[PDB]
Amino acid sequence: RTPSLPTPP
Amino acid sequence: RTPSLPTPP
Amino acid sequence: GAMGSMERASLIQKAKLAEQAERYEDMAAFMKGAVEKGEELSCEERNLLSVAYKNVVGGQRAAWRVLSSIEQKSNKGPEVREYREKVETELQGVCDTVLGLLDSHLIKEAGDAESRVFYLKMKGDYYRYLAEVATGDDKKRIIDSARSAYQEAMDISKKEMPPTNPIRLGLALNFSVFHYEIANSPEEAISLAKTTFDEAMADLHTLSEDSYKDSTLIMQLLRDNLTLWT
Amino acid sequence: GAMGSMERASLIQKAKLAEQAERYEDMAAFMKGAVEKGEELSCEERNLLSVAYKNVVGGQRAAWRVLSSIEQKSNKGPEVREYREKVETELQGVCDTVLGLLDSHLIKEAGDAESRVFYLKMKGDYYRYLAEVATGDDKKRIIDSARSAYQEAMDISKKEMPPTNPIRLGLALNFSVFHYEIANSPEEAISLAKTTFDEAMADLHTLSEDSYKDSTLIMQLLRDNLTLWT
Ligand SMILES: *Cc1ccc(-n2ccnc2-c2ccc(CC)cc2)cc1Br
Ligand SMILES: *Cc1ccc(-n2ccnc2-c2ccc(CC)cc2)cc1Br
Repeated sequence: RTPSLPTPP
Repeated sequence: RTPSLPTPP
Repeated sequence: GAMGSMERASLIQKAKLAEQAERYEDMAAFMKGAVEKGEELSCEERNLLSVAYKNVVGGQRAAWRVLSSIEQKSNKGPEVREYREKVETELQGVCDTVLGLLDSHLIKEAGDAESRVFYLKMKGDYYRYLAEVATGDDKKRIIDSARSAYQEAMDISKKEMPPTNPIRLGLALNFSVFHYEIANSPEEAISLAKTTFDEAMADLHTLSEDSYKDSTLIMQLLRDNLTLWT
Repeated sequence: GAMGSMERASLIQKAKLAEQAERYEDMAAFMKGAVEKGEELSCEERNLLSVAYKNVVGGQRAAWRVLSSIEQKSNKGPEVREYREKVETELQGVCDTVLGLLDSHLIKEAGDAESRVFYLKMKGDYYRYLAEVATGDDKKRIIDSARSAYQEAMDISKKEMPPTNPIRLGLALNFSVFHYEIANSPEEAISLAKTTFDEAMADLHTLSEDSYKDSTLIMQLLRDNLTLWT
């Protein structure tokens, strides 16, 4: 599936 | 700590 | 709840410890406890809530996809279906818990654009996760629940936040993924990502170095999706 | 137990699915259910049991070490200690569960050298994990429990298994780590690893290609530890 927003840095 | 046995391949 | 006897500050402290220890189920339980104290969450606390549940549901979704793929290839006995259903039910439970926190009473008490958008984005995301596994009479209503939450978040963000705001950008990213992956609307997905990227690019000149870093990180993820989709 | 109504074969099937899905807590619960059916475990099933619990306790140990380090640096309120204690108790519970399966009744029914050594090695390992977090009146007894299990396993393995047998090699590796990390006996650790390595090297000529691969993988881990320790 397309990547959604990851964890913030 | 020193490495012990890992998971088998 | 089990966290009712622990101080709010101690729950927040332990959530941060749980994050360092990569104990995300514990982190989520601590943050649920903190929400249930009834006070609004700060920016940092909202991020802790989000990280905790994203990690928990992330693992569940990854497991669900593995099992669903095995099940699809099987189409042997009922075990694959049963275990996929077990994971699915647990995932649904976590989503319902998050949605319940948002509804009781995080969203209604959220008056500032930053908080309200953050929570409505979360609401869209967790309905999206429910949509990923939905079949039968309510799937359309689940999809529309996600859409509605995202759309309200988008409307507020466009009026109240700069085009480089990380929450605004993250919302756009996730709503575009909703369009592509859930709503069968790839053109809408692409158009949203492109317009978001371009409007952010035009506003970068206003930012400090640290704000620039955050905005450009998310812009690059928009670009990555555009590359994948085109 | 909660798995009492599920067929043994279905528990084994689901343990394999859980492994593919990286759902190790589920995997362990399925394998506990399978053990509690009362029948001996096959080679493959023993390995499933081991993988499941190794992953579960591995996560707990990693979290414990993170928290213990924060606690050490703190020496603020009781929260770090409390949360370290929470993780510690959960770890101890998992170790006690594994030890309980071994004692009721895996070890006593294990007559073949391969099975008996495997289980006694496990018993040493889980007492070792208890030793890692132990303080107060019983720490010496925990350490001796680990030692005793490992020593019985070593005695059987030396009599009944070739020096290249993977279980024999893995036992030696872990017992040497016990010596170095728990028993304050680095010289014994080094001597065990060296003699194990050398006796395995001398027997490699007897092996097929596939057996050679497995034995040499573990020999390289012995060598790696020797390099770290010298
Ligand atoms: C949905 C969302 C959007 C932005 C953030 N966020 C707050 C502060 N920094 C960020 C952020 C998140 C992701 C990335 C890409 C790696 C950069 C910056 C948090 C959330 Br939950
Ligand atoms: C304790 C132990 C020892 C050996 C195995 N094992 C069985 C079959 N192959 C292996 C094995 C395990 C580890 C490695 C190093 C990567 C190689 C081969 C299983 C256990 Br639980």
